[PDB]
Order: sequence, then C-alpha cells, then structure tokens
Amino acid sequence: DESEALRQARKDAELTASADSVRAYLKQIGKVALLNAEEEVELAKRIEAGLYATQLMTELSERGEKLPAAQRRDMMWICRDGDRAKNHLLEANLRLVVSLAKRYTGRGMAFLDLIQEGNLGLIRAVEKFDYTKGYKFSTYATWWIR
Amino acid sequence: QIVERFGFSEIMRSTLEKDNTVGTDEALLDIYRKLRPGEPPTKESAQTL
Amino acid sequence: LYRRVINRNNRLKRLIDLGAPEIIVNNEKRMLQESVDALFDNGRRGRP
Amino acid sequence: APVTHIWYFKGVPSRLGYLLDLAPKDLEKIIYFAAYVITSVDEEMRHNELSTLEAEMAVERKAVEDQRDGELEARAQKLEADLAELEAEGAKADARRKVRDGGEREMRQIRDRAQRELDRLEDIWSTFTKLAPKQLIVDENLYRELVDRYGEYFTGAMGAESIQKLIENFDIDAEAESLRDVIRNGKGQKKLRAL
DNA sequence: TATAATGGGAGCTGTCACGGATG
DNA sequence: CATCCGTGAGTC
Repeated sequence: DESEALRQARKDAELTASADSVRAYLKQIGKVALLNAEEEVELAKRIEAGLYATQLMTELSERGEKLPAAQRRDMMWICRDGDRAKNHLLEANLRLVVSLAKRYTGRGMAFLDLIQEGNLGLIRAVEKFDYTKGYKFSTYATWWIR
Repeated sequence: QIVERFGFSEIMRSTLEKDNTVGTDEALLDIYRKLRPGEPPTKESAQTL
Repeated sequence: LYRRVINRNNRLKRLIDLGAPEIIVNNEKRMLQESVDALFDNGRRGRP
Repeated sequence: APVTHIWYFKGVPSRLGYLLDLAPKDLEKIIYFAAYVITSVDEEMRHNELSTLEAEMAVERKAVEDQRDGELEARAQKLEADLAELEAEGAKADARRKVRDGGEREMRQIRDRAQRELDRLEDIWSTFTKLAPKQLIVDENLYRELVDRYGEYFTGAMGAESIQKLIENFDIDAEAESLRDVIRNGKGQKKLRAL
C-alpha cells in the first residue's frame, strides 16, 4: 500500500517552498495538529499556572525581595512552561483565524493583513480563556477574532 | 489500451516506451508533483484535482 | 504603499512585544519585506 | 526589523547574491522566510568536543538498531508460532500463505521505519559535521533537531536580518584576494563567475 | 466578548526581438 | 550555437 516512492515523494514536495506568500503561510499552519477538546483543557490549565507564577514575581520585583534558589527556579520553570503552552494553543487554533478571515476579503484590506489582525485577536483570546466553563476554545475564540 | 488506440503510429509507440514510470498511482503522483510543488501528495489529493 | 508598510511595521511591534510565537512573527516580517519591496519597486518580485 | 532593498536582490545579476557568493534562488528562501541560514559556527568548540559528540550520536544509532533487531525477532517468533497455530487448527496451507506474506510485510515496515530513523540520524550528524556559514538548512525539522542537539555550537537565523549579519561578518579584503587567485587560475568557467 | 465553529481563490490567455545566465 | 527572465517597442 505505502510505497517507498510516495514516502520519498512526500518529503520532496513538503520541503520545497512555494512562491505564493499566501500559500506558504497556509503550508506552515497545517503542520500543527488540531486540538482535542480535553487537550485544550490541559493547555488552559498550564497557561493559568504559568500566567500566575508570572504575576507573583512581577510585584515582588518592585517591592524587592525574591524567592530562594530552589523556589524561584521552580517558580521560573512554570513561567516558561506556561508561556510555552500559550504558544502551543495559538499554533493549534491558528487555522481558526484563517477560516473566518477569508470572508472579509476584498474590502480594501489585504488577506494577510486580515489574518494577522485576526491572529492578533486570537492572542488576546487565549489570555482571557477560562476552562472552568465546559465550552470548547473554538467558541470563545471566534467572538474575539471577528 | 494505449497500445490499442494509438498503435497505428510509431511516434506513440516511441512514447509509451520512453515512458518513465508505469502505474495508475505513480502517474497521478507524478503529475501532482509537477503541478503543485510544496504540498503533501496523497493518492486521494492527486485523484481529486 | 507607505500606509501599507507603517501598518505592518506597527503590527510587528505589537506582535514582538506580546511575545508572539515565531510562526506569527515571522509571517509579519515577511509581509513587511514584501511591503517595503512593493513600495520601492512594484511587481518586480511576485504579482504587483 | 531589518529589510533588504529589493533593488540589490532581484535586480539581475543579484548584487547581494554575488557579494556573499549566495545563489539567487537560495537568497530568496532566506530573506522571505522559507529556509534558515547558518550565520556563524564555533569551529574550535566543535573540534574540542567532536570526539565526545561522535560517541554520543553513535550510542543512539545502536540503541535504535538494537530495538530494531529485537523487535524483528519477536515478530518472527509470532509469525512462526501463528503459522503453526493455524496448522494445529488444520486450515488450508494456502490460507497460511496469506498469513505468511502478512508477517513478511509487517517486518518490512519495521525495518523501514527504523531505517528512516537511522537515515534521519545520519543526515543530522552529517549536517552538523559539515556546518559552516552561508549554508541553507531548508528542512525545518532537521534544523530544530539540529538546534536542540548542537545549538551551543552555531548561530542560526532566518530572514532579512540574518542576511544583515552575513554582511557584517563579511571580510571584503579577504574575499577580494581569494577571487583574484581564482582569476589567476586559467580555468574559464570558474574564472568567468569570479570575474 | 463563552453552543460550536479550525488549510484561499482567481486565474487570463494573440507579441516581438534581444542580452545574459544556464544548458 | 540554442532556452528562460527582464526590458524595450515614434510624436503631438
């Protein structure tokens, strides 16, 4: 079924970058896999922890005193992982923006400028997301991207 | 069927012989690869376009 | 054409400061490159 | 973020491409974010650890090979065992041929899946071994693997600013004389492009 | 601004004669 | 010596 030829011919195509600037961006997004409903919940959990460990140290830096070497580092890793989870959620639902940015085409503003401004809303959407409500990420996102 | 319909000529016999690859899958993949480089070739995405 | 560059230039600034993933930030930079190029010489590279 | 003047890039012959001895088609894939480019590499640090790095990479290839040879064995065991279990049931010998060819198909995939891993690990080691400025790493998953493994040993960037750096570390006087030596050599085609 | 929603879309068509980079 | 891209092709 799966020939060696196709397996080679698949990596040959995917590796080559098309000339179209719109197409090239579409190619990039398709790499990341769409998120499961509960997979979204995990990232949401992570970001909260990450976004929270950040709010701690922020005000502590102004007042002065800092955590010990074992606490701060442990605290710091959540901050990285939290900021990493945020990027993972933005990359997964990155298709979502492109889905409803194609409709506003031909209104005096370029497609790419629309997708970007849409992505820009998606970024704010991922910050104020709450996983306590049993709603998928896709719904609270849409209202923010439009 | 290629030999049947276009066999009355030597220029088509000379073409099917100099043909690089054979196979229905391999032909679609080949055309796909030359039409739109940059996109993953499924046996279903080359049949479609 | 000026308006296109400044618009995308100031979007790059927001994206950089928001700590946006490289996939979005790079995309902006590319558009900016094409934006500035379109201003200097339109149609030279790609469609006008 | 920096951005290249389109006049000195697309204008033929490509002035930037002539300057950094970079291919016109390779210059595209860099400036417009389609392929990463090596900006600098700590060649000394690579050498001082080259031996140690070789051994580490070597263990991985083995650890991959060892699972392959073990996984293949377990399947060969179950192929032979199942072919005898469908023999104790008394099935038609032809119905055993389907099962026989099935296993031989499975083992082939196992051997191939591991082979792609080895070839990936091979192309990784090769690329890092022969890493130098002005190289284009167009495959992204390689570059990522290349960074996570040996990120300490080279400076890799992408886009217009990466080209900006190349121009900064550019030795005009040196590249000038080096081209003059190629001019002193009789060989025409390479003297043409050097002229 | 909390149901859920996740990879675009028009191509453009009838030159001509030439130099330079590539074959 | 023959292909591929870019730049020419009268004035009011």
